[PDB]
Amino acid sequence: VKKEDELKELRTKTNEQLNEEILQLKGELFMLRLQRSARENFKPSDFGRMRKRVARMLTVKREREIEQGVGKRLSRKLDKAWKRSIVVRPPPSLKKLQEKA
Amino acid sequence: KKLKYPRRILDVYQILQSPIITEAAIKNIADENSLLFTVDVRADKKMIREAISNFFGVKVRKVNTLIRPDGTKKAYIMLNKEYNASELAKKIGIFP
Amino acid sequence: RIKRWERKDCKPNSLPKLHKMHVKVGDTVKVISGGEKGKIGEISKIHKHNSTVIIKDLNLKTKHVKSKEEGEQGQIIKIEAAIHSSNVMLYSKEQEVASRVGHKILEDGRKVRYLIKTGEIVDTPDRWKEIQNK
Amino acid sequence: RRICPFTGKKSNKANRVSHSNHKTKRLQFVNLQYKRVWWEAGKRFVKLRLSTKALKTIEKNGLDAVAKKAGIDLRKE
RNA sequence: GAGUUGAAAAUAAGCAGAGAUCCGGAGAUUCCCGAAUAGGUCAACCUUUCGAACUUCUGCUGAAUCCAUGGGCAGGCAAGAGACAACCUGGCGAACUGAAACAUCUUAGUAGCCAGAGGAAAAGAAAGCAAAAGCGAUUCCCGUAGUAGCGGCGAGCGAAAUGGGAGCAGCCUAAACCGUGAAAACGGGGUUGUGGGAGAGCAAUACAAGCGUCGUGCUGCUAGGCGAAUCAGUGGAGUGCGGAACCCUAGAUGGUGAAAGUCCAGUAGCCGAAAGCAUCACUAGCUUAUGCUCUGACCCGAGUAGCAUGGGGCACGUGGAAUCCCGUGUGAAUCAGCAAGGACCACCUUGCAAGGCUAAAUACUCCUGGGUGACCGAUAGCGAAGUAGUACCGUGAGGGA
RNA sequence: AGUAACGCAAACAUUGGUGAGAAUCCAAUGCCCCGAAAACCUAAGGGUUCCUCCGCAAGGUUCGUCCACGGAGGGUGAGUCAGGGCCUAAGAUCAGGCCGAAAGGCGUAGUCGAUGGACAACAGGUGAAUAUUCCUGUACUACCCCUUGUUGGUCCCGAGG
RNA sequence: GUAGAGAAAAUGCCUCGAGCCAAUGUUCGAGUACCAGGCGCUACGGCGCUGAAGUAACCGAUGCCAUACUCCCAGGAAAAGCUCGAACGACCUUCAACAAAAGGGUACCUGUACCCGAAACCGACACAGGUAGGUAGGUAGAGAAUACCUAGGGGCGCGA
Ligand SMILES: [Mg+2]
Ligand SMILES: [Mg+2]
Ligand SMILES: [Mg+2]
Ligand SMILES: [Mg+2]
Ligand SMILES: [Mg+2]
Ligand SMILES: [Mg+2]
Ligand SMILES: [Mg+2]
Ligand SMILES: [Mg+2]
Ligand SMILES: [Mg+2]
Ligand SMILES: [Mg+2]
Ligand SMILES: [Mg+2]
Ligand SMILES: [Mg+2]
Ligand SMILES: [Mg+2]
Ligand SMILES: [Mg+2]
Ligand SMILES: [Mg+2]
Ligand SMILES: [Mg+2]
Ligand SMILES: [Mg+2]
Ligand SMILES: [Mg+2]
Ligand SMILES: [Mg+2]
Ligand SMILES: [Mg+2]
Ligand SMILES: [Mg+2]
Ligand SMILES: [Mg+2]
Ligand SMILES: [Mg+2]
Ligand SMILES: [Mg+2]
Ligand SMILES: [Mg+2]
Ligand SMILES: [Mg+2]
Ligand SMILES: [Mg+2]
Ligand SMILES: [Mg+2]
Ligand SMILES: [Mg+2]
Ligand SMILES: [Mg+2]
Ligand SMILES: [Mg+2]
Ligand SMILES: [Mg+2]
Ligand SMILES: [Mg+2]
Ligand SMILES: [Mg+2]
Ligand SMILES: [Mg+2]
Ligand SMILES: [Mg+2]
Ligand SMILES: [Mg+2]
Ligand SMILES: [Mg+2]
Ligand SMILES: [Mg+2]
Ligand SMILES: [Mg+2]
Ligand SMILES: [Mg+2]
Ligand SMILES: [Mg+2]
Ligand SMILES: [Mg+2]
Ligand SMILES: [Mg+2]
Ligand SMILES: [Mg+2]
Ligand SMILES: [Mg+2]
Ligand SMILES: [Mg+2]
Ligand SMILES: [Mg+2]
Ligand SMILES: [Mg+2]
Ligand SMILES: [Mg+2]
Ligand SMILES: [Mg+2]
Ligand SMILES: [Mg+2]
Ligand SMILES: [Mg+2]
Ligand SMILES: [Mg+2]
Ligand SMILES: [Mg+2]
Ligand SMILES: [Mg+2]
Ligand SMILES: [Mg+2]
Ligand SMILES: [Mg+2]
Ligand SMILES: [Mg+2]
Ligand SMILES: [Mg+2]
Ligand SMILES: [Mg+2]
Ligand SMILES: [Mg+2]
Ligand SMILES: [Mg+2]
Ligand SMILES: [Mg+2]
Ligand SMILES: [Mg+2]
Ligand SMILES: [Mg+2]
Ligand SMILES: [Mg+2]
Ligand SMILES: [Mg+2]
Ligand SMILES: [Mg+2]
Ligand SMILES: [Mg+2]
Ligand SMILES: [Mg+2]
Ligand SMILES: [Mg+2]
Ligand SMILES: [Mg+2]
Ligand SMILES: [Mg+2]
Ligand SMILES: [Mg+2]
Ligand SMILES: [Mg+2]
Ligand SMILES: [Mg+2]
Ligand SMILES: [Mg+2]
Ligand SMILES: [Mg+2]
Ligand SMILES: [Mg+2]
Ligand SMILES: [Mg+2]
Ligand SMILES: [Mg+2]
Ligand SMILES: [Mg+2]
Ligand SMILES: [Mg+2]
Ligand SMILES: [Mg+2]
Ligand SMILES: [Mg+2]
Ligand SMILES: [Mg+2]
Ligand SMILES: [Mg+2]
Ligand SMILES: [Mg+2]
Ligand SMILES: [Mg+2]
Ligand SMILES: [Mg+2]
Ligand SMILES: [Mg+2]
Ligand SMILES: [Mg+2]
Ligand SMILES: [Mg+2]
Ligand SMILES: [Mg+2]
Ligand SMILES: [Mg+2]
Ligand SMILES: [Mg+2]
Ligand SMILES: [Mg+2]
Ligand SMILES: [Mg+2]
Ligand SMILES: [Mg+2]
Ligand SMILES: [Mg+2]
Ligand SMILES: [Mg+2]
Ligand SMILES: [Mg+2]
Ligand SMILES: [Mg+2]
Ligand SMILES: [Mg+2]
Ligand SMILES: [Mg+2]
Repeated sequence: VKKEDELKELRTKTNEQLNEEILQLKGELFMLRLQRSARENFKPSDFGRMRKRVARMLTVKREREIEQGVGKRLSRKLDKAWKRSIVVRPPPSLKKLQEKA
Repeated sequence: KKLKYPRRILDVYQILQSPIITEAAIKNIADENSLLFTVDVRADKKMIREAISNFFGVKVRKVNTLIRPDGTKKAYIMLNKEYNASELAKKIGIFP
Repeated sequence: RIKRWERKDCKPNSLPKLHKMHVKVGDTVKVISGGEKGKIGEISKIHKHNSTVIIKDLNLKTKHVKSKEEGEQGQIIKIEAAIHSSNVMLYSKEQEVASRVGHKILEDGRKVRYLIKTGEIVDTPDRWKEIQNK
Repeated sequence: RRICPFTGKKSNKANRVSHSNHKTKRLQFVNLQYKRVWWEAGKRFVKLRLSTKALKTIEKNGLDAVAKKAGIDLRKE
């Protein structure tokens, strides 16, 4: 029942909110990748959950863009654009808990 | 003049793949205050410096890349003298 | 191990080809063929490629296990081997009879299984929830 | 190529025969010339390769008929 | 409709009757190389001012030069480009071989190579056959027929018309003339052959026939589902054997410890599609259309036909050599014409070249789905039942277990 | 046929050690050979053969505890060294252009193309396996930053080199 | 400096300059570096500790100055960085650009292991063979020949 919920949640947001959300997620994915190698116990299931969550987000993004009427080429140009302007920020998830500590 | 294009188009969150933990690296940490990170082959030094400078919030002196015979980039990140290595070692879960 | 040609058959998309078979996990069955013939039991594991089922007290095989850990200590264990799904018939405990199995529709908007030598329904509405909690 | 633009003539594939009947591959060619022709409606010359039959046809029908049937624009020539 | 996270166990965690894994339809993403296409390169990289290069398209701009051409700038999900077994069309086009040698001839317009397009291609709506009787576009099969012929009259090559079948389908345009212009163009009219059309007058008018967005329709395909009927005995196992029963619109098939109509998956039979695809019907609409009389003055596809030469191809080798198609050179006639009827001329018959386009019957298998097999069963069958175009060999084309 | 051979006529010897097993593996002591190499390093090439631990089926012309062999796990760090972000030679491709049954051939600007031009780093130390690369010392190029000083600078073009 | 269409250049006339060149050398770098030994441990492998003197003469290059000379005929690469500069064209313009001496800062990809007079490349082999370049110690010797040696590396993967 989580899938349906999450999708309803997704389809109701704005574009900037989606972007931001995506970034935060990718970062958490990073920190997760760190834990794997640290051999600190964690949940295998988490990679799947997160990665796929990101998938769903991007899907929705592109799907709206299609209604706007934009092509594949325009898509990929605006994509290079957005991946250029990406700056890393520390994941709010587990890095902010080592900024506070 | 224009926007500064990064050498390639990558997605920064995938470039630092992981710390390499073996007997070798740990004493590099001890001596040189330098972390050891397997990174994406397609990834450069300027991208690694921004990535780690922002991510763990440390100023980094110098980065040295490498390419294994297996085609996996490996990066020595030697931090400044101010920020200790072993700090980030306990922060990440690498135990010297 | 596996004889290279006895491996799992495949679809173009790499997933194995499953035999559709007539029994579920929690079921009680009686064994028609084999040395285990006549015995009654309940089903534990089921493999949908070979079409083979495993039943707790039946088809016991005596397996030697060598545990070498700092000493040599061996073990003689009795395990259960799979037995082909076409050797078993669904068993009714009530009128105490093994039958074939048809499908039938319930007014709930449901589709279930029944024994055709009685008309006794098999599947209980909470069955999956009954086995999950086990 | 050895082709006339205007009449679309091709070199023709023909045997040279001897008195002894022995045949041989040979080529007969279009008779081509590099001519300047007068174009009245452009008030100017046009450099071309032409078969001579083309030259004829240009005398008979005027240059523009020929060029229009052949689909070649005298400005771009 | 129950368990699941490829082969592929094990471990770790998840996801799951508010329906997972799974199956089908439509979308999404698709790094780098490759047509490769921002520029470069030693394919799978580098450099970047981040760009689909170039050719067509739309717009702006406007060299030598007045109009123009070229060039410059910009727009644009942007037409093409590449790949593709055999079949097919076009272009180039051999030789060994046969002739008991060989040169004309044969092999053969075959192989190969290049280019091109399709699911078929090509051909195709009589300037055709025929013979004094008739046919009525093209293609393909049978037959005529190894007949007529051709041929160092050697080796050899080899028709057609009548006749039988498969399959059927006929259409657009140029010119005369009338409109618009200075043109070049555009719009109407007009398309046929025992002649048509333009011209000039008088009649008929409504049905018929052909094409087709949109859409519930019909059917089929792409997931599926329901589906009859058996027991015990016999030495590892029974489907075999002996002994009892039953189903059949189902006794196809595969599996099962051992050969099964009745154990499993199935089969007959019967149900099923939100989405996409396909053949069909309908579908507003779009198209066309007749009839007679007078007029030889106007048109009826020109560097064409023919002629002279040089060849090619037609079964037909220059021969008496028609018909067909090409180099060089000359060069007509418009229906009171012109071409064909195997030199040529007369007469009659048949037809209307120099503008296009068109379905089916036929060819084929890199394949897809069903089916069968007096087909193979590990030296066989594909080169390959395991890393198979792999290992290995070769600078490379290539060889290849 | 258990025959020929075991790949130079630099040469081995002994004592210990490991080990089920030693002419062959390790160490020590002698002896002997090369030394314009049989030394150290770098181009090309090879491609993980390098290092450690385990192994001794096959490979090794005998042996084998060993190995360039097999199994697991590691290892190559650069503003200055070598190439690329610079320039051109031979040569290659070649927009337009000329020619050619087709494929293509010639050819101009352009662009490629080092074996050459241009261009900045050395000593010591660490070191199972890297070091002009990591560490400590002094260096040097190219950019950016500030102060000051001027107002035109940039490319195309003309030249010296 | 002038002159010619003439900025720089080339070219012609006028003028100012006795020094110039570059290996090498002195000094800093550079010493509490390095190192003979000495002390102590030995897992007896290696390790911690303290360290004297550190100059002179004579041989002498095939290396350096050096494209320096002298001679010869067979007459001995191009382009960029670099230095200089008016007109023509294009573009950019004020705290914008350029010019300078200090000061701080900043630092693109790819190779990097090992072998390389070879048991690892090329010779089908752990094959008496081939494979560009660099470095060039001692005694004798004309010598990079030869003989015997250092550094360093070896005793030729069958023996008796
Ligand atoms: Mg290190
Ligand atoms: Mg990448
Ligand atoms: Mg590097
Ligand atoms: Mg086995
Ligand atoms: Mg896909
Ligand atoms: Mg490119
Ligand atoms: Mg290219
Ligand atoms: Mg204009
Ligand atoms: Mg003008
Ligand atoms: Mg124009
Ligand atoms: Mg354009
Ligand atoms: Mg094509
Ligand atoms: Mg092609
Ligand atoms: Mg095709
Ligand atoms: Mg012949
Ligand atoms: Mg011959
Ligand atoms: Mg013969
Ligand atoms: Mg013969
Ligand atoms: Mg067909
Ligand atoms: Mg066609
Ligand atoms: Mg007709
Ligand atoms: Mg007709
Ligand atoms: Mg017939
Ligand atoms: Mg018929
Ligand atoms: Mg007909
Ligand atoms: Mg009409
Ligand atoms: Mg007639
Ligand atoms: Mg008549
Ligand atoms: Mg009329
Ligand atoms: Mg069923
Ligand atoms: Mg049944
Ligand atoms: Mg029985
Ligand atoms: Mg029986
Ligand atoms: Mg069974
Ligand atoms: Mg059985
Ligand atoms: Mg059967
Ligand atoms: Mg059926
Ligand atoms: Mg008439
Ligand atoms: Mg003619
Ligand atoms: Mg004559
Ligand atoms: Mg003639
Ligand atoms: Mg002929
Ligand atoms: Mg003839
Ligand atoms: Mg004819
Ligand atoms: Mg005839
Ligand atoms: Mg004739
Ligand atoms: Mg011809
Ligand atoms: Mg006429
Ligand atoms: Mg006729
Ligand atoms: Mg006509
Ligand atoms: Mg004709
Ligand atoms: Mg016609
Ligand atoms: Mg046609
Ligand atoms: Mg065999
Ligand atoms: Mg075989
Ligand atoms: Mg056999
Ligand atoms: Mg023998
Ligand atoms: Mg003998
Ligand atoms: Mg003997
Ligand atoms: Mg002997
Ligand atoms: Mg021998
Ligand atoms: Mg030997
Ligand atoms: Mg010696
Ligand atoms: Mg050596
Ligand atoms: Mg060495
Ligand atoms: Mg090398
Ligand atoms: Mg190996
Ligand atoms: Mg070794
Ligand atoms: Mg062995
Ligand atoms: Mg041996
Ligand atoms: Mg041992
Ligand atoms: Mg090894
Ligand atoms: Mg050149
Ligand atoms: Mg060329
Ligand atoms: Mg060209
Ligand atoms: Mg050129
Ligand atoms: Mg270059
Ligand atoms: Mg060089
Ligand atoms: Mg350099
Ligand atoms: Mg460089
Ligand atoms: Mg080393
Ligand atoms: Mg050093
Ligand atoms: Mg440094
Ligand atoms: Mg020092
Ligand atoms: Mg500097
Ligand atoms: Mg210059
Ligand atoms: Mg001057
Ligand atoms: Mg002056
Ligand atoms: Mg001067
Ligand atoms: Mg002296
Ligand atoms: Mg000399
Ligand atoms: Mg020398
Ligand atoms: Mg000289
Ligand atoms: Mg100016
Ligand atoms: Mg200046
Ligand atoms: Mg190195
Ligand atoms: Mg090295
Ligand atoms: Mg040897
Ligand atoms: Mg050797
Ligand atoms: Mg050798
Ligand atoms: Mg000497
Ligand atoms: Mg002497
Ligand atoms: Mg001497
Ligand atoms: Mg010597
Ligand atoms: Mg020695
Ligand atoms: Mg002996």
